[PDB]
Amino acid sequence: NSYKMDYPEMGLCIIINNKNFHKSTGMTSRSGTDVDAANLRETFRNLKYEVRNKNDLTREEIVELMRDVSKEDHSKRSSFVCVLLSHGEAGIIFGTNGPVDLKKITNFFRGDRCRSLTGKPKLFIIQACRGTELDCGIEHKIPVEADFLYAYSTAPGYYSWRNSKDGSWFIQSLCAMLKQYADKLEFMHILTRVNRKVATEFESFSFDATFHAKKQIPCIHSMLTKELYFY
Amino acid sequence: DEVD
Repeated sequence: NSYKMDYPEMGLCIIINNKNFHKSTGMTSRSGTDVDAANLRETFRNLKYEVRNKNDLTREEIVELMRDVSKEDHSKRSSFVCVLLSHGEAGIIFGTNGPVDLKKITNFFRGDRCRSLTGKPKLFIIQACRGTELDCGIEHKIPVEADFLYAYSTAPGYYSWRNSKDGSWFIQSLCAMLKQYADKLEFMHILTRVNRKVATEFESFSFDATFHAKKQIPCIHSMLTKELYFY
Repeated sequence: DEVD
């Protein structure tokens, strides 16, 4: 009923931190993302993950990195974690020079394509927009798609919020909840605490009325088959 | 506050 987290290694935590984009793309610099990246590095380090930070990767570099990691031998590793910090659209995350399909990234780790991760939890944490909606708020033995979890910062169709000084609402909340609860709660319960923190404690402040007083709810997509405990 |  619980994933075996007893392997000699917890696993890799790959962090892709895209801050600066090619001028031709017209995408803005993502101020505050370094705060996210360092926060995640320390957070996952504490959970005994082998963290690898990568900054400002082209769409080609993203695909290549994911391919290479998926080809590594994860036999002695309990799990796998990938954190993507960038611009995005529905189903898409941006390299510094253009988009990459999230499906193409996650496909490398399918149960049939990454044999040494089969039966192990594969976690993708995505801080990126998923469209342009704003929330105004109110008052074979095993399936190849099994054992993935996707923790999206925001609802499908919606912008995701990042504070230039404090980092993104989602990553801020995720790291805080992991620090506080990773020694006591199952991962889905931790992520539910993250949902509540983002939903209740954050609200945008803008001089632009269109973007002022807006809200955010993250979205957990779980195809996990067992409970995941970090201890 | 900025959007991604």
